Amino acid sequence: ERFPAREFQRDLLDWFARERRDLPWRKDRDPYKVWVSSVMLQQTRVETVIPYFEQFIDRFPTLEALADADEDEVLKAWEGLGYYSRVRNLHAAVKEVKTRYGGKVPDDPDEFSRLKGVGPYTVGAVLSLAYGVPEPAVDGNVMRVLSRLFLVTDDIAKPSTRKRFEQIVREIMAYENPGAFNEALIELGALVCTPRRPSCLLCPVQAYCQAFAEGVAEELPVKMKKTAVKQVPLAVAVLADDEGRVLIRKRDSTGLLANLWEFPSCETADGKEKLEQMVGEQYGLQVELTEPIVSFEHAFSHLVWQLTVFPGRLVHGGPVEEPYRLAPEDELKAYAFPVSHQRVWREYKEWA
DNA sequence: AAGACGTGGAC
DNA sequence: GTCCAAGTCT
Ligand code: SF4
Ligand SMILES: [Ca+2]
Ligand SMILES: [Ca+2]
Repeated sequence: ERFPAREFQRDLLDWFARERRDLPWRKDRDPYKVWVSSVMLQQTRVETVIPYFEQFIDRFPTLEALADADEDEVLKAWEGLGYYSRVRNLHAAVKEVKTRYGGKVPDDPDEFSRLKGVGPYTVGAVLSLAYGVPEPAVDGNVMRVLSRLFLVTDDIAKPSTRKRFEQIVREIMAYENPGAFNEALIELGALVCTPRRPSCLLCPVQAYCQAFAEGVAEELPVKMKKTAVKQVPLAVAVLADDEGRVLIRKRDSTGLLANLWEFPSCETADGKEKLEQMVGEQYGLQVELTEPIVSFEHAFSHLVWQLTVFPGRLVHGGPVEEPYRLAPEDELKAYAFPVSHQRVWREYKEWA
């Protein structure tokens, strides 16, 4: 009630007009391209995402293009970006738009939000940017800026807190330009109101900041500490044959690293025993392995893989039954692999 | 709800 | 080495 919204809006939107970064998705306001950027940015950094966006749109320039495309090429476009469920959900959602909504991204929040991958941030980011809808796009940058502006001491993970934020944004938003107001809060947490050592003396909205006044900015926002993750020992065989082809396999449609290709992998601490028993269980397949060559960790949010690579060679009497395949070295670059098994191949290739 | 779900920028 | 990124599934 004592907050000068209109003055806060003049200062934020002037700063934004000067200091807004030139990013590939800011060249226009196509609902599709905003949506694609919003999804790619989820838990991924702007610098990390820039080259991906440029390549994705080249392969898939329109909503209709991504929907007519095969799930395999859609995934190879996301290769290395992580959280790969976003792209299977984004691909499924663009199909629903083509059918039910006639290739026009919905502009009703509740219809858009009913598409897969579209949550409260994606709803705000697409509808406000491309359609002028005044829906808050409350991401990690906004929570940190708002918790500092308004001294929100509560865990930003709580639904009550996320409601407080949504309501703050509805009060203070500039309904003249919902998009730029939403995009400017983000840019401010990205370039000024940073997590560690914020640039408060370089901030256009320092006068309106309550955490600046009390000198508690560094203590906010309030997020929980990560509890240790499980460590998962993994044995990986890079098997070749006399023709040079490498044995690979595709992972399940459901689970971790779904529908990605990997080298045969097993639980573990003998390893060389558990891996031969597995490849030998395939029809017409005989394996003799060597001594390991590298052992590296690969981190996930929820767990950490402790990988160990065992080189070797393979003799197959006949056709390698799916899910396995034999692929020349030249042709590994076509399949989509997780970053962990991209490393597995580097450490095997330099080992020669 | 709680946890599953990838990776690396930026210090 | 540590945090968390323009978060979402259900
Ligand atoms: S004054 Fe400091 S803490 Fe407050 S919004 Fe600006 S950068 Fe963030
Ligand atoms: Ca939703
Ligand atoms: Ca599975």
